[PDB]
Amino acid sequence: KNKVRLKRHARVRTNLSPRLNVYRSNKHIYAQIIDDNKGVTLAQASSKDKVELATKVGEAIAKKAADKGIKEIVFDRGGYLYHGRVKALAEAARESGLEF
Amino acid sequence: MLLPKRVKYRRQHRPKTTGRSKGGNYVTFGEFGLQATTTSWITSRQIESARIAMTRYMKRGGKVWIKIFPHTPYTKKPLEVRMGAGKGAVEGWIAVVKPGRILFEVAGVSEEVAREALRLASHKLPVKTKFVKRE
Amino acid sequence: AKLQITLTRSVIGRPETQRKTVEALGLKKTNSSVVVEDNPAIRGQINKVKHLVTVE
Amino acid sequence: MRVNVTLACTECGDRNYITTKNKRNNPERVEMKKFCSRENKQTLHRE
Amino acid sequence: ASLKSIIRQGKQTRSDLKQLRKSGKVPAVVYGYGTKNVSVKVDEVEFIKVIREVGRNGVIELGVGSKTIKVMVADYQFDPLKNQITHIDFLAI
Amino acid sequence: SSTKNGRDSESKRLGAKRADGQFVTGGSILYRQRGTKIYPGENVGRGGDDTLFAKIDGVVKFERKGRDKKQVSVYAVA
RNA sequence: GUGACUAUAGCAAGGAGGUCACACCUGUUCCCAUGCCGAACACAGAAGUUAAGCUCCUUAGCGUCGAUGGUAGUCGAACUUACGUUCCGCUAGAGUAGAACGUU
RNA sequence: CUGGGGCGGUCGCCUCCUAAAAGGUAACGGAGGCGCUCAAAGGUUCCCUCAGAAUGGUCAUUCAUAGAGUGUAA
RNA sequence: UUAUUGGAGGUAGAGCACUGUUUGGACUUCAGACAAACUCCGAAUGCCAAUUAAUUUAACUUGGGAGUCAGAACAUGGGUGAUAAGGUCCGUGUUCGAAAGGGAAACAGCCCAGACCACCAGCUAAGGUCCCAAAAUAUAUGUUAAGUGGAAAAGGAUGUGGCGUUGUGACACUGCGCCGAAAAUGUACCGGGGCUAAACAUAUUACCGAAGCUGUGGAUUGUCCUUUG
Repeated sequence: KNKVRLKRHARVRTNLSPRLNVYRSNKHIYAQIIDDNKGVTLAQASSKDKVELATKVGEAIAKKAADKGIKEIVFDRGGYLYHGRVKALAEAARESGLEF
Repeated sequence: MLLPKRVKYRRQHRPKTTGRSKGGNYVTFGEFGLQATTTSWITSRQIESARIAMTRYMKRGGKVWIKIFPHTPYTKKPLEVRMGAGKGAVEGWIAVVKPGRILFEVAGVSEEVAREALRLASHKLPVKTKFVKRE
Repeated sequence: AKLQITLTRSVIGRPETQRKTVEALGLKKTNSSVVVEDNPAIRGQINKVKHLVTVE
Repeated sequence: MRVNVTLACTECGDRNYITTKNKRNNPERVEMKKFCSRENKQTLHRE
Repeated sequence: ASLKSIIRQGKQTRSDLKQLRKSGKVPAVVYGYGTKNVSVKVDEVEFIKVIREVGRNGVIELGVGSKTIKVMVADYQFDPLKNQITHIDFLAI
Repeated sequence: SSTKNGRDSESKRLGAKRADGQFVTGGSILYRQRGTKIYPGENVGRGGDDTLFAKIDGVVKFERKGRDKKQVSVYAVA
């Protein structure tokens, strides 16, 4: 799937992009806000730090960004579908204070 | 006599006759051959005459390869007409031969029968030639 | 100011860019002679028109 | 074959947005949602 | 077999090569382990009567560094309209 | 023996319109093309009709996109 | 994970490496799902397995990179009709590299 | 218009070639088309990947950088 | 204009990786070819810039007044024609047009060279140096016997020289010659006489040769102010 999840992500990322990029797994979710003109990361969030934990990771990434002084973002669904887990990952950062 | 079976374009600009030969300069299919030493257009009708001479001389014993093929159709206009009013009708098919190309190759024959056959061929082709043997 | 360059052939019947080069060297008439400090870029002008000049 | 139709705001203001339709494949009085700029609003158009 | 070849040095202009070819010399190039691309000249007949002796895929001692290195003949160009070899490739080992 | 040929079309002035290293304005056309022989880089708009134009005022630069595809970007001067 | 680079970055082959991650695998309860099928997308997951996917290594068969030297081709002269000098400099083919580097 | 004129052909627009690697470039030079068509064949968000060669009895599998398709010529 | 750099682009060439044409083998495949409308490739040049350095004299805008819209030859890249035409139609440069002077015998377009005027001055360019006709019967070395030089092919051939490989003969390049070579007023395809060097090829020496350049005088415009000269 990742050999084709990556293809849908490269399809996504032709118009879009700082990034708030994601990565699902069988049990974990790897969120991270990344610059896209230096390759630099700005914040961090993982699952080992299925929707309760999606809200957990969303809150974590949002409060880390709040410590890091950045508000307005662009959300990359990374080629996954915007639904359920990634749905909640988007609706946690808005509810933690952020711009989508 | 010889001609391609399909051509995409009946009418073509005529090939460059000035320069040297780019490919087919070394005996490949056989032992002996006739190398060209002068540029011209060889028509299918005279390619065939040279082949007939070479074939009948060897008793139809040895093997021959006609290394050149006429791909290019030259046109001509009718008897007594003025210039213009379109390009003419296909007269025949020609190959362009430049200094160094190997017109015919033979094998299955000693040097002397092959030499006389190739000599008797070179008199029906509008170019000068010489006798060549594989390296 | 090395490179004493003299115009020794005419420019009648020479291409026009060549006529431009020799005038940009400052050679007015035939047998005229300009002194010009040897550059790496003034030398490239006396190769466009090597046949019509004499250098020394 | 194609008619050269003329749309006309249902409510207010009329006869803008010329287009063309296909009569045999649309033998009906077509309808659109266009910007009636007279009354500065999205509104229906006919004909 | 034994061959002596002296280096050609400088930029080989057009006239220079056309002088070496209307004299009886064949330009050559050498390379392989330890050779390091000495552009050389060889006798246009001596090479014939050495390679026709040692055969096509033989072994040849040349004037490489004024010493022998057991060279090969990778490729060779051949102006056929005069039957004259035009360039040789000596692949060392 | 008349002929059924001869007619052609008006040639449409097509291709590069600025130079690699040149200062361009905010809406200048950088290249004209059918299809995409050169894709739009950064701050380059790939307008309709497939023409490539600049957006900001800057210096133009033809780069490549890996192998077999090249792009045009525009930069800020100084 | 995630970016940058012209595959010297790929293919193809042999070889090991496990639930710590990544996987496949349990199933349709749940949100959602096929113009039929939880095959897919997605949801609830603990078994079980290193076979496959896959990270890591060997390989120069296939692709890709590719000199030095020579040749063709011409820019400009200069004789005359195809050469001669100057100068740039091909493709092809071999010497070769090469099983990638790499930012956060 | 016209390799005298008449007869024949043509006349506006598009895509190639000639055209000489910027653009431009003629002939009664070599090839084709146009005088429309879509209310979804437009917009937008998502999802997917073709042609063909074989193994079988529309299907399935594999091989496959594109040889498909792109309303309509190139 | 040139040097340095960056660039776009698909011509020459080349190649068969795609579309087509094709030759010989073996049962898709190995070798070999072809292309204006074929491209895995790909120049030299030309073009665009830097707001990139050294020389040089333009560039542009605004206005007044125009003529031009029958072009030609040669060199090179092509189409058409028949790789005919002093043909025709395009790109590229030059000369004529609107250009006199020297050479090509004479000869708008070929080569040299751009006339302000005068001189019974000098140096040279193309081209030349036995006489017509100014200047070498020059110097060194070789070739050619046909008057080749001073017109023409396939093809032929113990012409003659050079170098080369061969076991006295044979061949591979080769330079120069021979035959093929018949037309209409009068030799009549060196301008003529004549030429065996006064031909050819190569290599240093001289000299001749223009209205070019220089020398001397003069006439006009200009621009620096050496220094209103």
